[PDB]
Amino acid sequence: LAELFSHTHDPDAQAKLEALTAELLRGRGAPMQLAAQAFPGVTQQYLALQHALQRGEHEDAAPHALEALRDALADLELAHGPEIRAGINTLPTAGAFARSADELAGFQHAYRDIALGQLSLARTLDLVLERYGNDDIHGALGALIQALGHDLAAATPSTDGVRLQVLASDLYQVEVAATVLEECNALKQRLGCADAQGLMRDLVGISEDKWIAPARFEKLAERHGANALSERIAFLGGVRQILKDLPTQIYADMDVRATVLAAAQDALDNAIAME
Ligand SMILES: [Ca+2]
Ligand SMILES: [Cl-]
Ligand code: NA
Repeated sequence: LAELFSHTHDPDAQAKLEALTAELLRGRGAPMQLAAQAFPGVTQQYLALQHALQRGEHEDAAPHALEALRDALADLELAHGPEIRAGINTLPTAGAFARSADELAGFQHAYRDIALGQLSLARTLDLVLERYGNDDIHGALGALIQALGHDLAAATPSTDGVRLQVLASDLYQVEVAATVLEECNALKQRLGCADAQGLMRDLVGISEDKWIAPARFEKLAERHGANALSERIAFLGGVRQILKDLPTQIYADMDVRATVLAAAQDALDNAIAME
C-alpha cells in the first residue's frame, strides 16, 4: 500500500503517508478531512485510510481511532465504491502518465467521468480537450485506453466488461477527432478565450447542435475575430473542412452532422456572395 503512493511522483510521498497515519491514529481529526488534506483523489485517500487501519491494528492503536477509520472507509465504499475501484485498478497506468499528485488525481477524475459516466462522444471529447488540450492530449488518450484495459483485466472491473469494451472504441474515435481538431491551430495561425483550444471546443459544441443554422457560424466567426470579408470566407472554409473530417460518431447523430455541414456550407457561400 505504501509503495502504491510512489505513483504520485511526490519525493516525500512515503513520509507524508506515515505522517498522515500518525495523525489518523492520534484520533483528534476527522479521518476523511485529514486524508483529503494530505492526498488529492479519493483513491489515494481510501488507500491511506486503509494503510492507517492495518498499521493501527498491528500497532495496537486506540479502538475508537480504529472505529473512526472503519466508518470512514465504509462511508467511502458506499458513496464512491466504483470510483475507488476504478482508481485502484488503474493506478500503475495513471502513475506512468502523471508527474505529480495533482496530475494523478486529475487523470483519475477524467477516467471516472468517462468509465462511470454516460457521456456522449462529444462531451467525452470536450472533457479531454478542457483537461489536456494544450498539453499531451494524445498521450492522455493512450493512457486512458491503457487504463480501460487494466480495469477490464482486474478480477473486479469498476464497471461491466461490455461497457469498458465500448469505451475503448469510443476513445479511439476521440483520438481521431483530437487529431483532426489540431487543424484549428493552423487556421488561427493563418488568420490571427477565443484561441485555438477554444475553437476546438466550439466545433465540438456545434457537432451536437440539432438546431444549427448558418447564423451560428456568423457568430462563431465574430467570436474569433474573422470580421473582414476575406478572413470571414477563409475562417468559414477552414471550419467546414475541420467539421467534415471530424468523425461521424462525435456528432449527436448522422442527421445532425448533415445539418451542421449544410449550414457550414451555406454560411461560407453567404460570405462568398458578399464578395
Ligand atoms: Ca499493547
Ligand atoms: Cl455527412
Ligand atoms: Na500511451
